[PDB]
Amino acid sequence: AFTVDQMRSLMDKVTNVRNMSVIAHVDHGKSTLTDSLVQRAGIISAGITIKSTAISLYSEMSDEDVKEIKQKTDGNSFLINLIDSPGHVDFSSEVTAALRVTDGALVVVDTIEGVCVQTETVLRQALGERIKPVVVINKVDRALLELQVSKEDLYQTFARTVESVNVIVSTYADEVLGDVQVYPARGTVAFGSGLHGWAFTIRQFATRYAKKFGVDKAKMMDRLWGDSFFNPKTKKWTNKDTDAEGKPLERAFNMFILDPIFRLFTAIMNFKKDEIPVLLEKLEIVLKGDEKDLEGKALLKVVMRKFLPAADALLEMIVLHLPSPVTAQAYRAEQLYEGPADDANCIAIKNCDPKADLMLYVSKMVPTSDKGRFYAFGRVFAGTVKSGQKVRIQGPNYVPGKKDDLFIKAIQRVVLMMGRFVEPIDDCPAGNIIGLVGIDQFLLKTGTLTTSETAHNMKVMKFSVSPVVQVAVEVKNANDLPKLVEGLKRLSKSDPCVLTYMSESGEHIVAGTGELHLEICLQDLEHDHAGVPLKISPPVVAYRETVESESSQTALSKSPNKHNRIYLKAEPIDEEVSLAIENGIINPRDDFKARARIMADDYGWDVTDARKIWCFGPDGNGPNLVIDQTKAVQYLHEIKDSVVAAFQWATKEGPIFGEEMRSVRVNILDVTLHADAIHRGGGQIIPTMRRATYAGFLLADPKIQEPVFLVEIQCPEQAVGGIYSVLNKKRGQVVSEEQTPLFTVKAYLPVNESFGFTGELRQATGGQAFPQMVFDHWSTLGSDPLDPTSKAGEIVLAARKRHGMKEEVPGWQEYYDKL
Ligand SMILES: CO[C@H]1[C@@H](O)[C@H](O)[C@H](OC[C@@]23C[C@@H]4[C@H](C)CC[C@H]4[C@@]4(C=O)C[C@@H]2CC(C(C)C)[C@@]34C(=O)O)O[C@@H]1C
Ligand SMILES: Nc1nc2c(ncn2[C@@H]2O[C@H](COP(=O)(O)OP(=O)(O)O)[C@@H](O)[C@H]2O)c(=O)[nH]1
Ligand SMILES: [Mg+2]
Repeated sequence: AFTVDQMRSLMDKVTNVRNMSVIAHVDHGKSTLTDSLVQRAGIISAGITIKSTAISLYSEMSDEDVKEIKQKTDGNSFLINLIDSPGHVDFSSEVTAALRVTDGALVVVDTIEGVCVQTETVLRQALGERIKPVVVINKVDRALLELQVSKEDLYQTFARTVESVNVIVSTYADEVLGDVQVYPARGTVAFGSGLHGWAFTIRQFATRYAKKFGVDKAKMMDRLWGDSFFNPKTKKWTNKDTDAEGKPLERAFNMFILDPIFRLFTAIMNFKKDEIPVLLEKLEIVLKGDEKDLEGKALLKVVMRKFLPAADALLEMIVLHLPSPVTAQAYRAEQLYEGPADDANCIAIKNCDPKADLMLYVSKMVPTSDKGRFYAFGRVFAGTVKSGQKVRIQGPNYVPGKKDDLFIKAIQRVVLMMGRFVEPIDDCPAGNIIGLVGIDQFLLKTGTLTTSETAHNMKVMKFSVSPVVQVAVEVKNANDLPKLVEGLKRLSKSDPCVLTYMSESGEHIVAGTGELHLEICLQDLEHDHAGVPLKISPPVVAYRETVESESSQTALSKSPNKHNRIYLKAEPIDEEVSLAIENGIINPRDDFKARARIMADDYGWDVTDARKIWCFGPDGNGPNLVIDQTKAVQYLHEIKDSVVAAFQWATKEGPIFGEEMRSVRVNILDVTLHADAIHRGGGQIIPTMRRATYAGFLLADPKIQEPVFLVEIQCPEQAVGGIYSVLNKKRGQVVSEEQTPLFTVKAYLPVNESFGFTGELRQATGGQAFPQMVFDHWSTLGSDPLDPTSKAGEIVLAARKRHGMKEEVPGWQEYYDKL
């Protein structure tokens, strides 16, 4: 319990300050460990409440300990800011913001589960902020009580967990920081049980056995970990796990640190009442009062807390190893600062100079009980902030030249953020964490306060600006459609970054910048904008139905009358030609002569075939054609309209599963009609032509084509590797890798492989890659559309079931009428 004066005095010696947080996978004990720290060293002031965002700890080290600190120290008192970090670990920017205001981290790892993805994710983000890590292998009690594990097994488990961790560190830590790996012998690894309240470092044991083995602890802690053995027979320390005779030697870690602990557990839990007093006496543990009566776990919990208080182990690593702001801001300055590295503000950050202009980073806005008011939480990197001080509030889009996001206003009050409470203070110098009241309106989320007109903004969060996340929206009650269509308009108008359009398959699509953005949009659309139950789902992907080769044999079909017959074959239309039709070089209404000259001279077509195209389809202009190759059919001219109409019908609804055809050419080889027009009416010939077309189609090695996106991704070099990793998992294909900004990888990504892509990409690039996608072209899947188990077939079977059609695709024989 300190007074505002004591706190302010503590905050002057930033050399003795430690800004850090606890990194842990859910359930690994992050909470009970901080409760332990708070109960042991928490600080409290000697009716407005807030959400606990940070806690202050106080610690004193012995004069000898302080000498061991490899960094500028002023006295034996230390102020530790334990900063709260979100629990969402998706490489989110909320987490990055929280870490940004810290310099060191206490990483919690489970004895049994070891390092899990969640752990790797926050640690990776932390390393990206040049944060120094220190580890605590937690839940050790489980291995002793539940699993009955042996000393060497426990050792091995510890060593493997430490290795897993230093793999992540060696991979993502900036080489400029040197070796930021963790070493038990150097005291950067603690072992214990946050629930039982005990933990230790090799250092503490070295201190305990140094003055006992007649050796300095520097020598002792190297010997208390890894391959160091003490042969009681020779009384010597060696690095060989066997003696001269070759007999097995027990590792020093097991023999001097684990065994005493193992013996305490075994004796106390088995009620060996004549073995416990001696063991406790030897370890110099003293039970007082009612404690002398405890037994079992109760006695154990109490004995271990006295023998190795947890908080003590943790505070030791924090003070001795985690960097102070002075130490850290020296190598973190440039990243933190967007401006010039030679800039006056950057230098003030490197020096953690309290007399320079203000450079205060706003980490986030915290909820208070002061009727809808949010206090700004952050860290003073340069200068000192004062109550009633005129400062310059610069949002995420501010630039020294423009007046965007700029907001000059006085800071109403500077408060200490102590748990759920606040404490008004007059000022706060560089190196400290602090809360600002009165910044609510001008800043929401991150920002940057300065007292210099030149001041550049501190590292801002990079956010997506492309509608890469999209879903299909539909009313649960058909009659509501009008409100939905209206709601989308209202939604679009209110949000610049939101996009809505109708898909090729007839679904309303709503797309957002990121998953979160899209979620707000859908919530607002459903609740306000449209105000009606909406149904959300992955947009249906549209496909095309084409042929890979000519009909293996003439297609023959007759009319209902059985009097008329059409003979035809289908063949592929070249992509360049389909494209030419789709894009305007070859047009439905152009003069057939000039068009045929182009198709023949420039595209390899036979000019007679070209001069004889009867129509394009579907809709009279699609990339499918009917060419007349008949020789002496008498009443040909009279059935033309029926044939054309049937084609518009056939190309609009393919026989594979009802999708439109594309790149399909149909050659009419011959037609036999009835002499009297009354048996050659459209009602007779339209079905014939459609039936024959479907047959020629199916006889031409049918295939479906899928939509393919052109995806453009901006990101930093070291992250590019994740891009290729994801793409390869999604039938992707790289197109171009260009560039002294970032990189930009361009690739083709099948549309049916893009649902959730944005998520898997941030996950594979540590949230550093930013996707952009636009429809590019159609691609023919080589697999059999009629084989329910091939890639194409699965897609066809899913669409058929979804539409209530029979599963089996009718084969060509179903449309062929034998002579
Ligand atoms: C500017 O934003 C763009 C990009 O997001 C992208 O080009 C997107 O693509 C939409 C699709 C466009 C394709 C062409 C019209 C023909 C095939 C169409 C698609 C159907 O599967 C592929 C993509 C993704 C779609 C379905 C799944 C919605 C498309 C559609 O509109 O149905 O369109 C919007 C407007
Ligand atoms: N056996 C054991 N359980 C623990 C230990 N520390 C925490 N737990 C338990 O693990 C669960 C999650 O703990 P908590 O501190 O909330 O973890 P967090 O959510 O990651 O912060 C709770 O049921 C705890 O009682 C420990 O050292 N040993
Ligand atoms: Mg917790």
